[PDB]
Amino acid sequence: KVSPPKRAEMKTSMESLIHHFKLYTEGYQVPPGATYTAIEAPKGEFGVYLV
Amino acid sequence: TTTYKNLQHHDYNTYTFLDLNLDLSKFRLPQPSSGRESPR
Amino acid sequence: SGVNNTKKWKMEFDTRERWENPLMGWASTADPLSNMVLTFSAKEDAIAFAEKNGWSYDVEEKKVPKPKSKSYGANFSWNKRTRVSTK
Amino acid sequence: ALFVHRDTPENNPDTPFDFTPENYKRIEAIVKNYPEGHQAAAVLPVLDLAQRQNGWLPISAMNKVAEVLQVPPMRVYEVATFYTMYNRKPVGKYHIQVCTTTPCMLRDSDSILETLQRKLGIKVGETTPDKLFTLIEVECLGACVNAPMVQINDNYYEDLTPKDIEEIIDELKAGKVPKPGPRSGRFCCEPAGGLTSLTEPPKGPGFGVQAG
Amino acid sequence: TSFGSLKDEDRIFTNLYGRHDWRLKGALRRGDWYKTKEILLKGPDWILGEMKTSGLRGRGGAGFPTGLKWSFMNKPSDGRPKYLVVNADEGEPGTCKDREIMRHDPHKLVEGCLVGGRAMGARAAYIYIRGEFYNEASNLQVAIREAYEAGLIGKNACGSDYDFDVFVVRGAGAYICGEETALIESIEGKQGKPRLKPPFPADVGVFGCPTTVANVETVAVSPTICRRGGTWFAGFGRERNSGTKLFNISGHVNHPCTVEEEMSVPLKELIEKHAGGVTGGWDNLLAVIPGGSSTPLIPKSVCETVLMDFDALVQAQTGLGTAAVIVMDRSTDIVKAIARLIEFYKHESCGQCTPCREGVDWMNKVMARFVKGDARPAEIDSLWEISKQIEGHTICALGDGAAWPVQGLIRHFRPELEDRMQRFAQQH
Amino acid sequence: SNLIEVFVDGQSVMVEPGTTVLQACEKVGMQIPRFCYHERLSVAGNCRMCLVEIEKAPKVVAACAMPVMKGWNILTNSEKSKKAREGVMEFLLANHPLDCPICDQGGECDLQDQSMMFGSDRSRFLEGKRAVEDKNIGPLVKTIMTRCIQCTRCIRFASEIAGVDDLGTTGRGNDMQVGTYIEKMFMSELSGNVIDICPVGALTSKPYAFTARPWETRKTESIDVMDAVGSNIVVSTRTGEVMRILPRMHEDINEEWISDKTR
Ligand SMILES: Cc1cc2nc3c(=O)[nH]c(=O)nc-3n(C[C@H](O)[C@H](O)[C@H](O)COP(=O)(O)O)c2cc1C
Ligand code: SF4
Ligand code: SF4
Ligand code: SF4
Ligand code: FES
Ligand code: FES
Repeated sequence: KVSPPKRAEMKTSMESLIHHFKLYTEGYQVPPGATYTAIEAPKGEFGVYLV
Repeated sequence: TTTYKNLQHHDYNTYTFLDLNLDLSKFRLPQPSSGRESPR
Repeated sequence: SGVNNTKKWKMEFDTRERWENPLMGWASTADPLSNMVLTFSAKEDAIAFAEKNGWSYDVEEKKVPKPKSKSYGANFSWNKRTRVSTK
Repeated sequence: ALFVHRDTPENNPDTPFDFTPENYKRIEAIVKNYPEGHQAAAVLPVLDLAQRQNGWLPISAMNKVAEVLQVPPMRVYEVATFYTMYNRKPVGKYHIQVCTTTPCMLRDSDSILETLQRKLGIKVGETTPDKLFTLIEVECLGACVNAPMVQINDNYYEDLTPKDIEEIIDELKAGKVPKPGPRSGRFCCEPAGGLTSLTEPPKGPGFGVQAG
Repeated sequence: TSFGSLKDEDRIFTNLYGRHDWRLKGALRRGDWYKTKEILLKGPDWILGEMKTSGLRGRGGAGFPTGLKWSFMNKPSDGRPKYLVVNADEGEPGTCKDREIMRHDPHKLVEGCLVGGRAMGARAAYIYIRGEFYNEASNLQVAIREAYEAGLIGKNACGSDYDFDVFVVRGAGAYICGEETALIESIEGKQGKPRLKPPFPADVGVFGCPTTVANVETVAVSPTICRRGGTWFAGFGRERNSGTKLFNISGHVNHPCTVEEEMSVPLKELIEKHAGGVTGGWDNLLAVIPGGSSTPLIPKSVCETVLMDFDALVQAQTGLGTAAVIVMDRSTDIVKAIARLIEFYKHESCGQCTPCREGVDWMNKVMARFVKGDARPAEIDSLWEISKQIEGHTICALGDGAAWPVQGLIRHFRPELEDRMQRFAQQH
Repeated sequence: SNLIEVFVDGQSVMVEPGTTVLQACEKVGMQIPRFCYHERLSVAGNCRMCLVEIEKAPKVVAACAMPVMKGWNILTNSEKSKKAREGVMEFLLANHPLDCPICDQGGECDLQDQSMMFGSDRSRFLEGKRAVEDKNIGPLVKTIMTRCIQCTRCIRFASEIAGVDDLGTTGRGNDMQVGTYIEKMFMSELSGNVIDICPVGALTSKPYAFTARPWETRKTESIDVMDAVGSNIVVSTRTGEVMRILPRMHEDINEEWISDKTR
């Protein structure tokens, strides 16, 4: 429900086909929150303030 | 006595049962009603 | 039967001309202020926001369904008429 | 066969079906068996009575029953489809259905059936070209004790062997219903080595009353 | 106590083995309709007083304390009538006990409709009987006709003011229709689909009226327990489990029988006193099944130490159903057996609940894949795990009864499956 | 005054008698799942998906049917009531045909979501499915019954709102299969509402077969014409064209559902 299944796992099984049909249409409904991932790109503190 | 005494059910037929339900529609008493002729 | 896409107070606007592109078939427009949802949490917060920006509101009130007495046993009544069939 | 209809010329809602006069006089006792309302409770026996008049209930009997009881026709199709004792394809005349749950299989109710397909030449569900027999692999039939079993439309032959059928079906094809009951000696379901439980002249009326 | 003899004086199932004339004039000799006039007039609460004090629990696959069950409708005027229903549907593979009580003593089964009828308070009783049990039912209406013709039923029940009739409804070949409610819905002329349980049948049941669905035994013993006992019946059997029982024996045994020893007897005796030892001795007797089908195995590690109570077999991780003993031996295919028990339920599930349309048929396809051995072993700790997805997630106790046989097969006989996972895996 | 102290994870909801466990948990904002239950159709436990552990009883209970008794505490997000949902959806998604990119109810599936919300991630099903023989109910309703889940939300419609009694259940086990035993045409007013009421996309709309997909749409709330009821509607568009005409719930007008002329 956060990372879609294998492209062959969604042709034997059902659920893998459903989650495939939702991950790549809607998404996966993160909860509400907020972060600051500061990452050292070669320039520096590459930041992302998700909300 | 060492002899089975329920052999009469050998010579029964398809209508044996319901013919007795018919004979037992005379001894019986009238049945209730919901008021409705049926639940429609 | 999902009723969580309710519970907000979106402020959609009127629709306008959507002409089919002569080249291609695409629906094209000139009014950008058409795909314009804005989610709120209360009616008192919405009219205070559209009066502000000069827009003209038109409210339609909430529609909650009734609570309804639902017994599994009324399907199995002697007198009543809810006596179901197909179990 | 398939829980669905395909309106053949012999299975259409214009076939001749109509109860005999005495049967109409017999459906009424079945509806006086159940209260004034809820006369739709008779859909089970009445729909057997159709099957007894003639086996293999056609579509015209699954409707006519509704017409006799004023029930919706669909509530009649839900019944026959749900139950196994009702037939919906044409059958033969004797309907030799065999138990194959464990305590009958466990006592080799496959040999009673493997020595049956050879005496007949009919796989299971299909029939003779003469159309007298329908082998069926049915689940359980109550008298699980009496070890293997068959059922000739109404009767119970039980605790029998492969050699016991060979006088039976030879007496079905050009004879009578050959003495329903358990073979091998036991009368009904006795211990087949002489009695072990009662062996005595059962007590009389009022034995042991607690001062009522 | 090492009970288990039960001198034949105390047999509450005389005529069972066929002789002494099931008809009236032959059931009158054995004692029936004897003092039934004053059994009634002494009170409904008195009868239940001699069902509670007797410890008569259920006799189907449930084993509920009776007296409490019939007291669920001892009510004042509700307005509707009050009915009784009787599960003569035998059903399970092993339960021939009622194929021998309908005939060979029908009048006992007709009593309890009338004795138990006033006990709960009723207008009539419906003896739902199986579709294949035809000759059984003809023996009833021949006995019920004699009952009316003798003045025992109909507007003056044994010469009293209690109006009553006994009706015989006829099934059409199912096992779920013996359940407490599909019974009731099948009588109503519908699909045999059970009900949910805030509308208990004692408040809204057959034809919208309240009911008490009994077992054939549970009523056949009602007349000759209230005139003949109530505390007598308690002394036999243990405290909570007190009575007799139509034990019923079948499969890999020299003389398979129907016998009613005193209840709760050690199971060692029922294949040695009656129904002489299993074919081969005691290296054999692998996989006994105390109940009919809806009860797990007992692998001979326990079978000598068994006590056939309702609540003692709980400690053996089993239960007593209808007391329909099946016995296997060491020379079998135990998976082939239980694979049919699930095939028995795939052909029989009414198709209503979600984890029984396709939980039973889900397991049919797996155990069938264990017979050949064309599974691997890591399903076995799942096939269990699915079996507990069904237990409390179904209307009727079939999903219970369709997982329990399988849990009995893994709890003990795990490596025999593992053996077959390998034999197949030896191929290539 | 005919009220019952009922608890929901410790809340203190007061409800009238004869209420169901759902109705006790809708006053809090807990939408217990459902396939068999429609708020305006009779009750029948056929999905067995609305289960909740009822606080110190051992057995979960079908919340659609149970009247709450007194002082019970429903635990809707317990470790148990999630095993009672991840194990049900295991079954509904076992004999089910992976036709989601065919199923016209792609984003309009109450069985994809509940799987994607409360069900599991993986199939331990590796056996083999079943397929059902499709019907020809008519030019409005397009049966693909390989995917029906036997919730009886279409017979309880054709017997309590339309008064028809045609779409029975024929058989037992998995071999049971909804629909007429015979070839019949369910052509009545209020025959297009079995589409909206079947949560599965087994029977859906034949004209609106494959013209769109629900996230693609834009939904404008307007009114019916052409009958004098003034029934309420959701006209759904796709880039300056019309693709469906759905209903709105409004209590005085129809109740929740529309005729076949105006859709
Ligand atoms: C699927 C299923 C099938 C059943 N079939 C029978 C049956 O065929 N005969 C029977 O006596 N009880 C059957 N039962 C058990 C009944 O509930 C029981 O007989 C009835 O409740 C009598 O209760 P008692 O023990 O108090 O007399 C069945 C239960 C289930 C779940
Ligand atoms: S468990 Fe099976 S047999 Fe029992 S009611 Fe549910 S679907 Fe029917
Ligand atoms: S109902 Fe349709 S969309 Fe939903 S899971 Fe089934 S096939 Fe997919
Ligand atoms: S067709 Fe739809 S509404 Fe009808 S039983 Fe199947 S899933 Fe339920
Ligand atoms: S198992 Fe064969 S008759 Fe019951
Ligand atoms: S949603 Fe409650 S039983 Fe189906």
